[PDB]
Amino acid sequence: VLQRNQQLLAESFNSAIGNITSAFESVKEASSQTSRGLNTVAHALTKVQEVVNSQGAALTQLTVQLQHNFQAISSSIDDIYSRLDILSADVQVDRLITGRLSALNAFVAQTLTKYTEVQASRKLAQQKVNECVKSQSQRYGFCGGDGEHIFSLVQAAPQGLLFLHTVLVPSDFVDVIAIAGLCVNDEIALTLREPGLVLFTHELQNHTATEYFVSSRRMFEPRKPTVSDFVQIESCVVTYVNLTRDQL
Amino acid sequence: VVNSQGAALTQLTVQLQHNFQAISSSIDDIYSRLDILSADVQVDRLITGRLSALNAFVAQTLTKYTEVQASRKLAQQKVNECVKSQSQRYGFCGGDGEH
Amino acid sequence: TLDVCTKYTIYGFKGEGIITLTNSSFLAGVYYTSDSGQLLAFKNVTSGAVYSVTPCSFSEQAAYVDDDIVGVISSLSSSTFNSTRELPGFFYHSNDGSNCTEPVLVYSNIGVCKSGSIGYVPSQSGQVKIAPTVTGNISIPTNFSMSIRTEYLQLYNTPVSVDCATYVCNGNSRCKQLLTQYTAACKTIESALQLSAR
Amino acid sequence: RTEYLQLYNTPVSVDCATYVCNGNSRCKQLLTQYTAACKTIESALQLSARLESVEVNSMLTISEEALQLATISSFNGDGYNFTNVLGVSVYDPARGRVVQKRSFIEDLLFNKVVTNGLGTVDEDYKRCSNGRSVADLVCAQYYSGVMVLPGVVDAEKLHMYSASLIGGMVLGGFTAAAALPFSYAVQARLNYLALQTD
Amino acid sequence: QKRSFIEDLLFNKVVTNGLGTVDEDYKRCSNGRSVADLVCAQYYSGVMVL
Amino acid sequence: NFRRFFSKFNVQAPAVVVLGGYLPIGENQGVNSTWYCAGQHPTASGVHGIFVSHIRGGHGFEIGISQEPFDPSGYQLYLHKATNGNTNATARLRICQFPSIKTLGPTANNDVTIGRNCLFNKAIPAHMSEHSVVGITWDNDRVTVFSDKIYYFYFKNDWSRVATKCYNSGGCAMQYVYEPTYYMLNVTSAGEDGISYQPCTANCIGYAANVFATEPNGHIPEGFSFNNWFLLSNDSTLVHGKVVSNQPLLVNCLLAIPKIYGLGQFFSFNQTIDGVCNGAAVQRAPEALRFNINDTSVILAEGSIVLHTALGTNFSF
Amino acid sequence: VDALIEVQGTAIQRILYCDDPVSQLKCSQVAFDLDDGFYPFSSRNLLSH
Amino acid sequence: VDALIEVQGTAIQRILYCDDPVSQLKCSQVAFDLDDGFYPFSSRNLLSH
Ligand SMILES: *[C@@H]1O[C@H](CO)[C@@H](O[C@@H]2O[C@H](CO)[C@@H](O[C@@H]3O[C@H](CO[C@H]4O[C@H](CO)[C@@H](O)[C@H](O)[C@@H]4O)[C@@H](O)[C@H](O[C@H]4O[C@H](CO)[C@@H](O)[C@H](O)[C@@H]4O)[C@@H]3O)[C@H](O)[C@H]2NC(C)=O)[C@H](O)[C@H]1NC(C)=O
Ligand SMILES: *[C@@H]1O[C@H](CO)[C@@H](O[C@@H]2O[C@H](CO)[C@@H](O[C@@H]3O[C@H](CO[C@H]4O[C@H](CO)[C@@H](O)[C@H](O)[C@@H]4O)[C@@H](O)[C@H](O[C@H]4O[C@H](CO)[C@@H](O)[C@H](O)[C@@H]4O)[C@@H]3O)[C@H](O)[C@H]2NC(C)=O)[C@H](O)[C@H]1NC(C)=O
Ligand SMILES: *[C@@H]1O[C@H](CO)[C@@H](O[C@@H]2O[C@H](CO)[C@@H](O[C@@H]3O[C@H](CO[C@H]4O[C@H](CO)[C@@H](O)[C@H](O)[C@@H]4O)[C@@H](O)[C@H](O[C@H]4O[C@H](CO)[C@@H](O)[C@H](O)[C@@H]4O)[C@@H]3O)[C@H](O)[C@H]2NC(C)=O)[C@H](O)[C@H]1NC(C)=O
Ligand SMILES: *[C@@H]1O[C@H](CO)[C@@H](O[C@@H]2O[C@H](CO)[C@@H](O[C@@H]3O[C@H](CO[C@H]4O[C@H](CO)[C@@H](O)[C@H](O)[C@@H]4O)[C@@H](O)[C@H](O[C@H]4O[C@H](CO)[C@@H](O)[C@H](O)[C@@H]4O)[C@@H]3O)[C@H](O)[C@H]2NC(C)=O)[C@H](O)[C@H]1NC(C)=O
Ligand SMILES: *[C@@H]1O[C@H](CO)[C@@H](O[C@@H]2O[C@H](CO)[C@@H](O[C@@H]3O[C@H](CO[C@H]4O[C@H](CO)[C@@H](O)[C@H](O)[C@@H]4O)[C@@H](O)[C@H](O[C@H]4O[C@H](CO)[C@@H](O)[C@H](O)[C@@H]4O)[C@@H]3O)[C@H](O)[C@H]2NC(C)=O)[C@H](O)[C@H]1NC(C)=O
Ligand SMILES: *[C@@H]1O[C@H](CO[C@@H]2O[C@@H](C)[C@@H](O)[C@@H](O)[C@@H]2O)[C@@H](O[C@@H]2O[C@H](CO)[C@@H](O[C@@H]3O[C@H](CO)[C@@H](O)[C@H](O)[C@@H]3O)[C@H](O)[C@H]2NC(C)=O)[C@H](O)[C@H]1NC(C)=O
Ligand SMILES: *[C@@H]1O[C@H](CO[C@@H]2O[C@@H](C)[C@@H](O)[C@@H](O)[C@@H]2O)[C@@H](O[C@@H]2O[C@H](CO)[C@@H](O[C@@H]3O[C@H](CO)[C@@H](O)[C@H](O)[C@@H]3O)[C@H](O)[C@H]2NC(C)=O)[C@H](O)[C@H]1NC(C)=O
Ligand SMILES: *[C@@H]1O[C@H](CO)[C@@H](O[C@@H]2O[C@H](CO)[C@@H](O[C@@H]3O[C@H](CO)[C@@H](O)[C@H](O)[C@@H]3O)[C@H](O)[C@H]2NC(C)=O)[C@H](O)[C@H]1NC(C)=O
Ligand SMILES: *[C@@H]1O[C@H](CO)[C@@H](O[C@@H]2O[C@H](CO)[C@@H](O[C@@H]3O[C@H](CO)[C@@H](O)[C@H](O)[C@@H]3O)[C@H](O)[C@H]2NC(C)=O)[C@H](O)[C@H]1NC(C)=O
Ligand SMILES: *[C@@H]1O[C@H](CO[C@@H]2O[C@@H](C)[C@@H](O)[C@@H](O)[C@@H]2O)[C@@H](O[C@@H]2O[C@H](CO)[C@@H](O)[C@H](O)[C@H]2NC(C)=O)[C@H](O)[C@H]1NC(C)=O
Ligand SMILES: *[C@@H]1O[C@H](CO)[C@@H](O)[C@H](O)[C@H]1NC(C)=O
Ligand SMILES: *[C@@H]1O[C@H](CO)[C@@H](O)[C@H](O)[C@H]1NC(C)=O
Ligand SMILES: *[C@@H]1O[C@H](CO)[C@@H](O)[C@H](O)[C@H]1NC(C)=O
Ligand SMILES: *[C@@H]1O[C@H](CO)[C@@H](O)[C@H](O)[C@H]1NC(C)=O
Repeated sequence: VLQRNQQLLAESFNSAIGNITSAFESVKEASSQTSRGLNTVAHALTKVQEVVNSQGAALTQLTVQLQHNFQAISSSIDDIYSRLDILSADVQVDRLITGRLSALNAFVAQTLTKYTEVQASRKLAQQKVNECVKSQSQRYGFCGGDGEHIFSLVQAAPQGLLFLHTVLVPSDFVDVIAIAGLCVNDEIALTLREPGLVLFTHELQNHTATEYFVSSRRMFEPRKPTVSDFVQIESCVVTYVNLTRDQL
Repeated sequence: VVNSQGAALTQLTVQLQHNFQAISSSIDDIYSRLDILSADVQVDRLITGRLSALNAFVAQTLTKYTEVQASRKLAQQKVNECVKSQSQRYGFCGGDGEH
Repeated sequence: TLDVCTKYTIYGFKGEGIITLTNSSFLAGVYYTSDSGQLLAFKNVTSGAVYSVTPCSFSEQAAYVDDDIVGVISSLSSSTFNSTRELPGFFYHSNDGSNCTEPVLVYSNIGVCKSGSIGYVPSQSGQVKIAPTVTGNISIPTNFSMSIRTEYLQLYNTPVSVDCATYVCNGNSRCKQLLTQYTAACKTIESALQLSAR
Repeated sequence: RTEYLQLYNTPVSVDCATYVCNGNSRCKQLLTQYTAACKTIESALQLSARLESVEVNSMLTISEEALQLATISSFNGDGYNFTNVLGVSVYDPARGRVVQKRSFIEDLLFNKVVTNGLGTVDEDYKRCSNGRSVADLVCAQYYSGVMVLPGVVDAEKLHMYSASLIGGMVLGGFTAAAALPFSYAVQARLNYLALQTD
Repeated sequence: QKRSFIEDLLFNKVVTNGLGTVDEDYKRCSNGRSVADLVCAQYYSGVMVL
Repeated sequence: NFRRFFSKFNVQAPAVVVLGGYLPIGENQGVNSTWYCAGQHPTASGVHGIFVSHIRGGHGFEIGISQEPFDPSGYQLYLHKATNGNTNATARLRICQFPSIKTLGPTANNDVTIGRNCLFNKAIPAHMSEHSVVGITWDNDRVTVFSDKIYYFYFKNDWSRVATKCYNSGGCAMQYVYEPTYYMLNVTSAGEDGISYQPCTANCIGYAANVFATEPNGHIPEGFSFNNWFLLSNDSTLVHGKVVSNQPLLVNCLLAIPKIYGLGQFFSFNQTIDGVCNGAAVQRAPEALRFNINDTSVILAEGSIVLHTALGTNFSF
Repeated sequence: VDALIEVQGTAIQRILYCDDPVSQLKCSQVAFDLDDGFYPFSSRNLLSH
Repeated sequence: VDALIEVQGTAIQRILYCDDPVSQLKCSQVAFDLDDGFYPFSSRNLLSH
């Protein structure tokens, strides 16, 4: 709680938001193959840029087939009706209306077809906004990817939403020996209870440094163990150190 | 599924042989045997039909791309969660039993 | 005439291509056709020799960068570019035979640089996570930093409505009287449309 | 239990101009009136191909430690076989470098479902233009204009990816002298789900 | 409340002013005495953009 | 001086062309007022065209553009290049939305309407000489670069103020022009040696917008308003858009300011036309004839034209 | 000759010929400027008649 | 008569008649061997003319 971690994290966050905001503008100037990877700003911008024109399209061509003539003298029904006898004109306009209704049948078939996947995607999106934002998910890589989730920001985007997930990433590793457990008198096995915690010894007895500490498997917080964190077992193994009451 | 994905390409060649109310399906044959006018009309019919057929084909293409997109999303999720770590949801990995 | 592009008229079919001789033996038919209507293989009835024809044209791909044609990929060994490099399955043509370390256009494992060199894209190396252990040696992470990721999703689409009666007829009375015979399609389309919208 | 999933599909490209006209000039001059459909279809095709190729190449994550530990020698089986799953090491082809080949089960399944010479393997298009042979089906749509793009990911890449993925569990500490026994990992998982005294 | 920096940037980047994203006033289509745009064309045709 | 400036752009020897624009006139030829905007009969509309010839510091040359109306929706021009060397004079030229500063110098905020990145981002070679200068000119949609080979760019925007990063420059080193001028150019040498640059007297605007330069390949030169040209349409016309079609654009020879057709000039669709071509000439059979009509009354009063058909029929207008 | 014409208020401007493979590609996409990428081209066969 | 013909290098082999409901089903699927399963059949009506 010495507050240097807090300021380091805050300044790193400010620098990261600054450079991502810069990357929003002129991304292609210094974009690499890694910069255009999955869950990157370039991928999102190109996806939205293409999808906005994709959704804005598929309407202009609907007017086109009206000009098309279906084996008739002309595409204008008023032109045909007032120039030729009622019989063949009626037959030709029947052909015209049948073709036009078939075309709009195909169009409307495409419409609810489009509605289906947006239904499914909106279901997934509401799930994700319910679970990754308002609370904390325990599934690794589910929110954002390949890292634990801390929090997210939500921004309105044309025809949808944009998610800005902040992922904490490690940069250094600490390599220490581990100890399986303890046996006092080689009948009383003193063993740690919760698997998420682990007990280690910093270095060895080479210079009388047999100090024992307990910490989580992701955070490096060496702290003194507590009696309530251990349990007693009647069976012992070779791997457990055979200590005595004086050294307890 | 392997034969299903390997199919849907052979029939694309088939409609080329189909004649759309024209003398013959070979444009070179028609152009050098009949006047430019009706030959142009017939080749216009041919190209319109062919472009409509390939429009249907390309419409089918991205339609296929959609569900493989969704399935690959699900697959990457499953490989991220059921393999590298241990899931706490009963029956989620494999089924009706702890993973 | 053989081994040259020529306008040929064989057995009532006329085409354009290069004709060549093949070392195949067949005792049936006079010509062989594919499912494309092309009479590729025909037999010399007097001698029994077989010949095959291929078009004098080809389709090829090009890689355009900046304001000039830099990359040409094809299956022919002749090209405008000075350098012709054989690659598994095809030929590449360029004006530079140097190394390609910073490709601009990348696809699969193949990348092309601005200068025109081609190369194999090295495999991307991902992140690392430590497997669970209960004894021995553990690399506990520390000295964390930020990595902000982006995500975009859609939830809704723009709806559209239309009246079939006005679309198929511009206010005429006799036309709509004729249309009254077949109307269930209009009812179906509108019933779908407004229901989905609502 | 068994499970099978798909992630990618084979892409295809085509030139409309060559498909609708076999090199004639007047025909393409007439076609120039209506061309926006060609632009639409090709824009959709190459855009869709490029985006999926980029994302699938970004999907893969590779570790060299798993590459080191994937060998049979680097794996210390203890009551478990892992032989038909783990690949066969020390292979020296004409290249002269050690490579990884298929193991038992997958090599069985490829030769079961995939017939040799099918469309799964990459197709050399040079032979189509080489000539003096009876053209197969592939050259037919090559002349037509249908281009079958090479697979975005090679099978060897998938196999080495699988080898890397399966080696994650045995990955203990960094620069481990010896791989941790699988029985220890099984004990670790059993303890993680619940405490045990046996 | 108005738009902040990033979103106001992205709207003006991807959306051109006067495009179909903004609501369209259909009164001008019936007002007349002007060269009808594309929107009035499908308005006369019967296509209603909700 | 002016010879190099005229020789920057190439023109065929058998051609005479009148150029109109904010051409350099004097080192310190400037406005007598403080107005910078444009209105009715605009002359003092700021620096319409700027030219650089000399430096005092020598570190480099930088130019940028702005406007008093201060509309951030449009583009902005910024260029930088290094002097003391022809090879090192590769100018980096940018028509982009630069955030810059709302004021002059790093004292205020930036532009918050810059969503898209840029449009024009190029490197253009340049050369340094005593009589060679580098310039930029803007006029309505057109913008032109007087450096090496000519540039024409089409974009509707407004600009009224010019900024130079390098303050170490004398008054005569920079030259700003604000009033268009008309000059008749006549280069009968197929090279940099121009015969004369006498100013035009009458019919200058019409001559400028009607005279071409027949390229050796027959292509039409760039930089034409095409005021007296229309698309060839059988029915209807495209109000706005783009299209590709076969049209009568390739030219074999061009005749302007004519005198000889008053003697019953004869044209045949078979043989190449005879006359003083506007530069290069191509020996090809004509396909169609295009007429640029100045005055209808000349044809109405005494103009007599007869159409001779292949059959031999006569059609008198 | 065949060329790309852009009209704005019945005004002829920005002419562009197509007697070149680069020009042919440019006017095959009715775009003055084309983004970097991969495009198909047809082998020349008009040299010999 | 109507029968299923398989050609390999312009060689006639593996003849198979279709004068039988089993043979009719066999040559309705151009397969010499058919997997076990459910298939449709049409009632005979050629007995009486
Ligand atoms: C998580 O992040 C922290 C912060 O960076 C790391 O702590 C640093 O560790 C590295 C390497 O272990 C240190 O680098 C070297 O450390 C030597 C000994 O460290 C002591 O002295 C430094 C002051 O120099 C103290 O900051 C430190 O706490 C120790 O008390 C130094 O002698 C080295 O000095 C060299 O560099 C300096 C410039 O920094 C020169 O002036 C010297 O002349 C000499 O060339 C060097 O600094 C680093 O100092 C540590 N920093 C801090 C703040 O502790 C953790 O190691 C890391 N966790 C991991 C990797 O698991
Ligand atoms: C703290 O102290 C305890 C108590 O010593 C250590 O636990 C181990 O305890 C055993 C039993 O006292 C020690 O003896 C070893 O027994 C192992 C299993 O018992 C077998 O004994 C005989 C002989 O092997 C078998 O026939 C019988 O079926 C049992 O299965 C054996 O595996 C060991 O044998 C080793 O030595 C013999 C020679 O005596 C060799 O022939 C064998 O091949 C093998 O190498 C042994 O007999 C054992 O020594 C104790 N372990 C240790 C490491 O000393 C805890 O391990 C200790 N904790 C720490 C941290 O040191
Ligand atoms: C290959 O095919 C091309 C066209 O199909 C033919 O034309 C040119 O050939 C030259 C000869 O190698 C090549 O271009 C030359 O490159 C030289 C070295 O390149 C380096 O340096 C330049 C900058 O100078 C960098 O841009 C480049 O990336 C390299 O780092 C240059 O020195 C040359 O410049 C010289 O050009 C002329 C002619 O030599 C001189 O008079 C000039 O003064 C100047 O010094 C030149 O740029 C390249 O292959 C082709 N050029 C282009 C633009 O395509 C070749 O004949 C053919 N064969 C070979 C072997 O290239
Ligand atoms: C992750 O954790 C596991 C579990 O402990 C390690 O496995 C053992 O790790 C310990 C400590 O890391 C190892 O002990 C070390 O042995 C190394 C061997 O190098 C020397 O070995 C002999 C010993 O004298 C020398 O003769 C020889 O020339 C080698 O130079 C050394 O790092 C240490 O031994 C001695 O090395 C030098 C040179 O003698 C001395 O100056 C040192 O002071 C030191 O005394 C050290 O003792 C043990 O061998 C490992 N055993 C097994 C079975 O793995 C993993 O190694 C660890 N992963 C790592 C560290 O990457
Ligand atoms: C508006 O409406 C008018 C109708 O009034 C259209 O005018 C037609 O335009 C087309 C296009 O040019 C004309 O077609 C041309 O006919 C020429 C004459 O044909 C003779 O020569 C060919 C061999 O080329 C013989 O097969 C034939 O039997 C005749 O003997 C053709 O020669 C033209 O093709 C060739 O022209 C030149 C000749 O060298 C080549 O350079 C060309 O590349 C091309 O190969 C061409 O087909 C047609 O005659 C016109 N009709 C009339 C009545 O004038 C307009 O096109 C239409 N649109 C517009 C915008 O105006
Ligand atoms: C450049 O300007 C000069 C001057 O021409 C003047 O302006 C024109 C618009 C006309 O009105 C001319 O009548 C007027 O003088 C021209 O170049 C020179 O033109 C003279 C013509 O007077 C050429 O002399 C010719 O010489 C030949 C060979 O001896 C005689 O057969 C002719 O009868 C005539 O006398 C002279 O060679 C020519 N010199 C050069 C260097 O151009 C010209 O009009 C104009 N340039 C162009 C390309 O038009
Ligand atoms: C130019 O006009 C000539 C003659 O044709 C005339 O014009 C046509 C438009 C029609 O109205 C005709 O009824 C009318 O008579 C033609 O050129 C002639 O033919 C060739 C073409 O170059 C040339 O001479 C020829 O040379 C060959 C080879 O030696 C001989 O075999 C021929 O017999 C002929 O002599 C020459 O230009 C011209 N010759 C003659 C004798 O007139 C052509 O039709 C037309 N167009 C062109 C030349 O492009
Ligand atoms: C949050 O991020 C901004 C940058 O995105 C950090 O700097 C801020 O930058 C802007 C523009 O450069 C400053 O605006 C200022 O406007 C005045 C006129 O009112 C002008 O004279 C200045 O030259 C400048 O353009 C803004 O003041 C500045 N914010 C500051 C200095 O606090 C900002 O520092 C970041 N904030 C934090 C808490 O990290
Ligand atoms: C309609 O047009 C045709 C051409 O398309 C005219 O035919 C041409 O007429 C002129 C004079 O009428 C002829 O010139 C004559 O040539 C002879 C020598 O052959 C000469 O002795 C005469 O003094 C005169 O100059 C020319 O030959 C002739 N050309 C053809 C191909 O017939 C026709 O005259 C026009 N109609 C009328 C009513 O003028
Ligand atoms: C520079 O290039 C040579 C050969 O040119 C190409 O190199 C690659 C880009 C690839 O496209 C090859 O197919 C080309 O021939 C390189 O020599 C090759 O190196 C690769 C591995 O780097 C090896 O697999 C090949 O067998 C080598 N071929 C030969 C003929 O030696 C060379 O390594 C490149 N240099 C650098 C620094 O990358
Ligand atoms: C993040 O932004 C800071 C400035 O705020 C910059 O110095 C740093 O290089 C950026 N990081 C990356 C990875 O671009
Ligand atoms: C055919 O014969 C052999 C293969 O059978 C081959 O090497 C030879 O070149 C061919 N001859 C031709 C095609 O004339
Ligand atoms: C070119 O030379 C000039 C000398 O004044 C120098 O200022 C400039 O930086 C140089 N540029 C390059 C690209 O070398
Ligand atoms: C042209 O018209 C004029 C009318 O003034 C006449 O004098 C002259 O002779 C005509 N030319 C010819 C060749 O007929």
